[PDB]
Amino acid sequence: TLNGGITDMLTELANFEKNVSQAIHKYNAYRKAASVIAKYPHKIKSGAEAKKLPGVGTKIAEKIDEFLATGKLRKLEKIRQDDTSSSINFLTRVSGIGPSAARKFVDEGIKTLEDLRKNEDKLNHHQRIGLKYFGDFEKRIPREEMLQMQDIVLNEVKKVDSEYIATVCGSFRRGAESSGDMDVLLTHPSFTSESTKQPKLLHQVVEQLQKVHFITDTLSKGETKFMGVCQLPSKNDEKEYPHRRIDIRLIPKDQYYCGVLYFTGSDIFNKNMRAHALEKGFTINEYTIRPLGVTGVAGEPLPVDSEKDIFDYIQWKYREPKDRSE
DNA sequence: CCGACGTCGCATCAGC
DNA sequence: GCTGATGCGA
DNA sequence: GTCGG
Ligand SMILES: Cc1cn([C@H]2C[C@H](O)[C@@H](COP(=O)(O)NP(=O)(O)OP(=O)(O)O)O2)c(=O)[nH]c1=O
Ligand SMILES: [Mn+2]
Ligand SMILES: [Mn+2]
Ligand code: NA
Ligand code: NA
Repeated sequence: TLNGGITDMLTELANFEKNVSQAIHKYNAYRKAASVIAKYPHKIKSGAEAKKLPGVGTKIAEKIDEFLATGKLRKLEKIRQDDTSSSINFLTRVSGIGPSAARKFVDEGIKTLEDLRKNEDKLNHHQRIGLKYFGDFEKRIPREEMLQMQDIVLNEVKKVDSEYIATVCGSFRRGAESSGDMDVLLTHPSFTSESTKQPKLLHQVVEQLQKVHFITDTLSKGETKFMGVCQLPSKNDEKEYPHRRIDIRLIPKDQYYCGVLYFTGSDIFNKNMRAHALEKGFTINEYTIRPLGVTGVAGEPLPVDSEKDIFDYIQWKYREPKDRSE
């Protein structure tokens, strides 16, 4: 938290450009700058010092100078005073509501948490559940709770088929002391890049986790990805645990390492790694790493037998999951 | 200066 | 219904 | 908004 005030300012600017301006690249420009300043191990004394970092240009340098001299940013101060901005920003915090839906609700006058509650018939399913657990969905999850949830998921998955391998990724695998949610990568021998010898592979798992009342709600559900809600059991007389977000991703067994790399994160780490792969002439997704031909068309999947091999191709020294928290 | 900015899964909709 | 775009999300 | 070419 050496430069917490600065990275907060940039994060807020990033949120504004995303939710209000709907300018996704500005949003990522601020996010990158916030990220690169975050891992910077010096208390930044001036915007020019910060400009030396890759991802910090003139406009941000000027804003960091204003922030360091006053403790505030006049651009952010106005944005806060704007009703439309403050309204749209708030609505996007509800899962299922993006910038588009948030702005549309404001046109109708639906702009508060109470407006949403009286207008439930105007929300889709995802948004309704997002409103339902709006309170719970902003609480963090302590690692102690993540360990409990992990115990249940891995065992419930073992109870359906002993060949299911489940791996908790995301910030948990990065060794975070707390997580925003739980992320589960899933592999079964029947599902490979060649064939899907058994249908409902993800469905059976989800079905099981619902049966024991772990999974309580579903935001979206397909053949390879589940997006929903989970909750820890509470002993007698204790206040219930908050409902938590859970993502489950079924990825082909032979493509485990590309999947586990992607799911481990962080989102910005994946961004910078895949952006570096392009400069190196490769393309990385959750499945394979493919070379780029003379044209720029993805070639055939190069062989991968560890997470490190992916780093080897793009000429990166291996970085442990805890060193990827960007 | 200026094109390019990771990559993909699911829900929802317009168009046929 | 299918296909492709869009919205929102991982 | 930033940056490599
Ligand atoms: C949202 C997002 C997800 N991911 C794939 C990798 C992110 O690290 C990851 C897990 O998603 P998450 O739980 O939404 N993000 P996190 O696990 O790094 O942070 P947290 O635990 O929710 O706070 O999933 C991306 O590659 N880019 C993204 O923008
Ligand atoms: Mn997570
Ligand atoms: Mn997640
Ligand atoms: Na810079
Ligand atoms: Na949202």
